[PDB]
Amino acid sequence: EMENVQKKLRKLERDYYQIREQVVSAKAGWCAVMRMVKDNGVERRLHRRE
Amino acid sequence: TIEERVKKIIGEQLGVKQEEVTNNASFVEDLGADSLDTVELVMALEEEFDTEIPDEEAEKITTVQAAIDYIN
Amino acid sequence: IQSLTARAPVWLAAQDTLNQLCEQSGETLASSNDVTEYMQQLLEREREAT
Amino acid sequence: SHKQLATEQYRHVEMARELAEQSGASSDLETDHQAASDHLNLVQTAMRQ
Repeated sequence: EMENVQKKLRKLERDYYQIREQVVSAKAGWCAVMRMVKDNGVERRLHRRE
Repeated sequence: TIEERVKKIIGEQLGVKQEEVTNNASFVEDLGADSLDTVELVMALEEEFDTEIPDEEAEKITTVQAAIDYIN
Repeated sequence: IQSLTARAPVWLAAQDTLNQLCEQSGETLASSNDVTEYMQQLLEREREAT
Repeated sequence: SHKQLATEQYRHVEMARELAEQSGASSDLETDHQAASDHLNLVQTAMRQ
C-alpha cells in the first residue's frame, strides 16, 4: 500500500514541477507589464484595487 | 561563472539588473519584493537548479548573498 | 476573517474616493471633524471670491 | 507525505526485522516440537514394553 503512495508521491512531484514552470514563466511577463505601466497608469487608474 | 545563474535569475524575478543587487542588502525590504515576490524568487531558484529547498532553509535567504551561499 | 472579508471592499472603495478627493485639494484630511473644518474654509473662500 | 513515507518505511523495516527473528525462532521451535512429538511416542513405546 505504501509503495503505491510512493508512486503517488512521484506523480504528485511531476505535477508540482508543471505548476512551478507555470509560475516562473508568468512572472517573466509580469515584469515587462509593470515596467511599461509606470507611465502613471498603475498609480490609480489601472490598479482598481476594489 | 555558475553564480551568473543566480545573479541573472534574481534580476529576472525582481525587475532589477544584474549589478543592481548589493550583497549587504535584503530582499524583503531593500529590494521591494514582498512576501509573494520572495516566495516566487526562491521557488524560481529551486526550479533553475532542479533541486529542493524546505521551508526552514528557504526562509534563510532574506539577504542577497545567501542566494549563493546555499548554492555553492 | 469572514467579518473582515465582508467589510473589506466597502472600505477600499471609500478609501479610493477619499484619496482622490483630498489629493484634488491642497490639504490632506484625516478625520470627520477635519473634513467639516475644511468645509468651513471652503465657504469662506466662496464668499470672498464672490 | 514524503518525509512521513520515509519515516514509515524505516518503521516498517524495523517491524519486518523483528518478525524475521520470530520466523527463525518458529523454525527452531518446529525442530524442538518434532523432537518433542518423537519423545512422546518413544515414552508410549517404552510404557508398552
